[PDB]
Amino acid sequence: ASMTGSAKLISVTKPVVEGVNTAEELIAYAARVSNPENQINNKTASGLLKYCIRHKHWSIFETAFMTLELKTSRGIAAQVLRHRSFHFQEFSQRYASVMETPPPHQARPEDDQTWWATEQEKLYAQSMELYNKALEKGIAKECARFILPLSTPTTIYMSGTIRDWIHYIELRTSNGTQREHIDLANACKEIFIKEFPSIAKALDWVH
Amino acid sequence: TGSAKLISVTKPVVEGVNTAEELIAYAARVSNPENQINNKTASGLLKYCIRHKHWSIFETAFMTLELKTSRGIAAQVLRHRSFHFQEFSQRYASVEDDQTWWATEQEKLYAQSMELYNKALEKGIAKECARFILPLSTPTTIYMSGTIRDWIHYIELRTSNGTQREHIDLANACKEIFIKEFPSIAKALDW
Amino acid sequence: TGSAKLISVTKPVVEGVNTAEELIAYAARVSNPENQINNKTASGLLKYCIRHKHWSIFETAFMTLELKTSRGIAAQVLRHRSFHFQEFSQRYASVQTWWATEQEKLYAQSMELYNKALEKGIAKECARFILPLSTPTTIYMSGTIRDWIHYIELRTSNGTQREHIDLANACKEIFIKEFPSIAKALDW
Amino acid sequence: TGSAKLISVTKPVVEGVNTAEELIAYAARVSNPENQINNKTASGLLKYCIRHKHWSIFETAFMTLELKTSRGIAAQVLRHRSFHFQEFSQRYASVMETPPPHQARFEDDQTWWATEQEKLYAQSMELYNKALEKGIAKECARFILPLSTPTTIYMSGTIRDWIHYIELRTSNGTQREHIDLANACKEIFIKEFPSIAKALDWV
Ligand SMILES: Cc1cc2nc3c(=O)[nH]c(=O)nc-3n(C[C@H](O)[C@H](O)[C@H](O)COP(=O)(O)OP(=O)(O)OC[C@H]3O[C@@H](n4cnc5c(N)ncnc54)[C@H](O)[C@@H]3O)c2cc1C
Ligand SMILES: Cc1cc2nc3c(=O)[nH]c(=O)nc-3n(C[C@H](O)[C@H](O)[C@H](O)COP(=O)(O)OP(=O)(O)OC[C@H]3O[C@@H](n4cnc5c(N)ncnc54)[C@H](O)[C@@H]3O)c2cc1C
Ligand SMILES: Cc1cc2nc3c(=O)[nH]c(=O)nc-3n(C[C@H](O)[C@H](O)[C@H](O)COP(=O)(O)OP(=O)(O)OC[C@H]3O[C@@H](n4cnc5c(N)ncnc54)[C@H](O)[C@@H]3O)c2cc1C
Ligand SMILES: Cc1cc2nc3c(=O)[nH]c(=O)nc-3n(C[C@H](O)[C@H](O)[C@H](O)COP(=O)(O)OP(=O)(O)OC[C@H]3O[C@@H](n4cnc5c(N)ncnc54)[C@H](O)[C@@H]3O)c2cc1C
Ligand SMILES: COc1ccc(CC2=C(O)C(=O)c3ccccc3C2=O)cc1
Ligand SMILES: COc1ccc(CC2=C(O)C(=O)c3ccccc3C2=O)cc1
Ligand SMILES: COc1ccc(CC2=C(O)C(=O)c3ccccc3C2=O)cc1
Ligand SMILES: COc1ccc(CC2=C(O)C(=O)c3ccccc3C2=O)cc1
Repeated sequence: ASMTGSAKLISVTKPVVEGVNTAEELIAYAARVSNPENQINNKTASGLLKYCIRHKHWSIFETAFMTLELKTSRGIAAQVLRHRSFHFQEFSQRYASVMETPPPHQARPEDDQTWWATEQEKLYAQSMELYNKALEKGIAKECARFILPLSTPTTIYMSGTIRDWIHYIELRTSNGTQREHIDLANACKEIFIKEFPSIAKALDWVH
Repeated sequence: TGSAKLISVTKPVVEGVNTAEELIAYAARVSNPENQINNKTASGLLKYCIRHKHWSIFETAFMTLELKTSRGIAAQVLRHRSFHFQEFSQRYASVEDDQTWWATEQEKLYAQSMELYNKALEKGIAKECARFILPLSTPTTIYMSGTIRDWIHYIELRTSNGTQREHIDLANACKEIFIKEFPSIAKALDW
Repeated sequence: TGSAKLISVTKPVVEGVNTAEELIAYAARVSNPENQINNKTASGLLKYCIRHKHWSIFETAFMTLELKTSRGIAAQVLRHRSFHFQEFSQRYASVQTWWATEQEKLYAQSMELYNKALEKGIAKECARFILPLSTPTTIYMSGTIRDWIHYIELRTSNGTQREHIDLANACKEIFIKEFPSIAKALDW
Repeated sequence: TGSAKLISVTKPVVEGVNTAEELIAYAARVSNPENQINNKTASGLLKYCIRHKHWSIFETAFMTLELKTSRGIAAQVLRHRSFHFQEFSQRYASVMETPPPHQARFEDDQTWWATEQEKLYAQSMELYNKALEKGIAKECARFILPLSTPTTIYMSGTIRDWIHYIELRTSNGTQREHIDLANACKEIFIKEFPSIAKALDWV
């Protein structure tokens, strides 16, 4: 299997409160402090948080925030951007040029797929050739980028609260979503499981 | 060239108040009845509410505009996270002398990708997979939906100097619609 | 008892599209031309879009409602941050049997002190500080149809405070009148 | 009349990047590698980005603050819709702290107001306490509680959002108890973000 989606942790929330060391301990803390005269406080870390998700007490999961660096394609980025709750950071359209050569994209026919690879590579090299030819002649990076295909490799910072991350990963890992995006979301999920064990457990998410 | 068409706007049902703008003025008056600012003109009130950052009255009205642009300018557009967008389905929908050189070489490249794009479709390749070869300049049409507060700030940002020319043109075509539906706010902002 | 009144809704300007629900239905069909699901009822198509989390169509429409509630219920209401709200200026605008009895006795005394403070020329923003959570409040609640679906679904479900249930139910009725096909796709 | 206390702030993992502010300055530099502006100080780069509306690098950092205020002010604060909030349960929490008297604006008239506030406030407390004793639900018992009732809230938001909240709420005209609260936030903000404070001229 091809890996057409990568993610890396950039930052995550860190509590300054005594005894509470991680963002997930803060989500746990937020829940028990706000609702002290509740029997549900006595439950396990995962169990408490599961109850909150089940009951829609979302705000505790918004006391935490995580930035992940995503490596994907412009055509996929197009979908990612539509997740309005998140905040993003991308390369300057004027002070940054495309380094990586666009890779061939798989289709949804053994000699039909091979053709699609060869033909893409052909067109990509042609766009890349003309991209640098335009740069050499003085054309601004913002004008030159218009010839770059949708397969253009891209790195973006995707920043959002934990609640938002829960729903983005739930959606983008569900049956039917584009593969170059399920790869991305699963790459995100791996980082999430790590940082949030008790949430991963309450949502039933395995490595 | 980049263009915009009005698709929908807020229309109040409170008797006497007909347009979305009238409602914004109404909302600023009814919430502040003992305020001397209610005496002034429609534009006077709103210019005042804008200066003092009373944004909520501008949040009682919403507007959808259809933008005809390119994927590269839309790369910017989609970044104004306060707006709601509606684009076509990825799966169910199909598409001096150096300056002369840049155009000829663009058309040549663009004809090739479009050919291969069509070649891929006839072969049975899914549209979402076929899109991947299309340049950042593939023409796009999107619905941009947001509150009047949001539009004021998008237009103010995207029409300022430094903005990519092709986005300025888009923003200016949004400004013309905004000036038509909200003339008292255009007068208030000096547009 | 909490009530709601429709202030304003989205109205399309495009030919063949007259109501805000038609614009949603329009957007949901124009999205998928090659799609076969495009040949379902107005409500069937929308039921599919809700199911498949194709929310953006429900964000082409926007609605305002005037809520007649209390400050104690507004403390829940104001927490639905996807909504925009408009309230009377804090500066330029002025306001079982044992429980009901002792409550009136306190509330009436609260007004004597409130009215005296304004008679004395105290600023309204200051005179609000003596006011109880029970104090009535008329607010404007504006949000996209997506945000309205989720607020009503949450605030009508068992467990929420009755006073908030009444408020949300009063919002549900307006929604049902403006969006029958969405109300039907949601089984309301 | 209102205090703030830091609860949590974003913590980067990138090498050479140790703080939320350092990450903001980093996000701006990695983003535009072929730009001269990057060779200014952390404060300079950030002043440039603020002035030119490059807001997204300010949306890579997040802060949570516990605010100690009145229900009357909380009501204003809750309107800052880009922020996320965490409050005590309306059901499983009880108001211990007796509401204090608020200062009126337009000594003997001021005294009248404080005395009358203390009277009405205590009266509401005894009735609150008795309704609880009499088995009335904590959510139904809070309706007799006044707008002066002390409240502790978690206010969580991106650094961009905090810049504008501090600026608006410390600006001329703002209600006094709100300025004080906005100032107690300004104090924490400056400590965590000195080069942003420097670019905005906050000290
Ligand atoms: C000169 C420039 C350089 C940029 N460089 C980069 C880059 O290198 N990399 C990158 O990834 N991105 C870059 N961006 C994009 C940028 O940081 C934003 O992400 C983009 O401009 C979207 O803005 P926004 O979040 O303000 O969205 P909007 O949706 O327009 O604003 C969000 C909210 O903020 C409010 N708001 C905005 N201004 C005001 C105001 N004055 N008063 C009150 N409310 C206001 C709006 O009304 C709205 O509710 C750049 C933008 C510009 C203009
Ligand atoms: C199958 C599918 C088909 C699509 N087809 C089209 C098309 O043809 N054209 C088009 O323009 N777009 C399409 N889209 C994009 C879609 O309309 C959304 O706009 C995009 O998915 C962003 O989702 P969102 O706005 O919920 O984003 P997010 O930012 O992920 O979510 C917004 C907010 O909602 C909250 N939230 C989301 N889900 C939940 C939940 N279950 N419970 C509690 N809170 C929640 C989040 O926490 C967040 O604050 C499609 C999407 C899907 C999944
Ligand atoms: C039982 C209960 C107990 C609570 N206890 C506390 C407490 O002790 N302390 C406290 O501070 N707060 C509490 N809250 C409040 C809660 O944490 C939220 O702050 C509040 O209800 C507002 O929710 P929201 O952010 O989902 O707002 P909204 O404005 O309704 O949501 C923001 C966005 O999420 C999207 N969304 C939501 N649900 C869905 C969905 N199902 N599918 C797709 N999109 C969706 C919306 O459409 C909207 O765009 C409680 C809430 C409940 C229901
Ligand atoms: C003088 C005054 C009078 C008011 N009167 C009333 C009244 O009579 N009735 C009533 O109901 N409400 C009133 N309000 C409240 C008001 O209209 C807003 O609802 C409240 O101030 C919250 O602001 P916000 O939506 O900007 O929220 P925020 O969460 O602070 O802002 C939302 C977004 O806008 C962005 N933003 C804001 N300013 C800028 C900027 N300069 N540049 C870039 N981004 C920016 C933020 O960064 C954030 O992402 C008043 C407020 C003031 C200050
Ligand atoms: C003169 O042409 C220009 C001028 C400035 C920019 C600045 C800029 C934006 O405004 C923007 O939204 C953006 C969105 C996503 C990545 C980068 C940028 C980005 O770098 C892009 C083209
Ligand atoms: C087979 O792979 C697929 C499957 C579903 C889709 C559906 C879809 C999304 O999910 C999406 O976010 C999106 C975002 C913006 C425009 C269109 C779409 C869009 O059409 C796209 C490719
Ligand atoms: C039985 O009536 C109830 C039922 C549930 C609640 C739960 C709850 C909300 O729903 C809510 O928005 C809220 C908003 C701000 C603080 C606390 C709460 C909060 O605690 C409060 C009273
Ligand atoms: C000096 O006292 C003041 C001065 C001005 C205001 C203005 C103001 C806000 O700023 C605010 O969020 C607000 C929220 C809800 C209703 C009214 C207001 C409102 O009127 C409030 C108190």
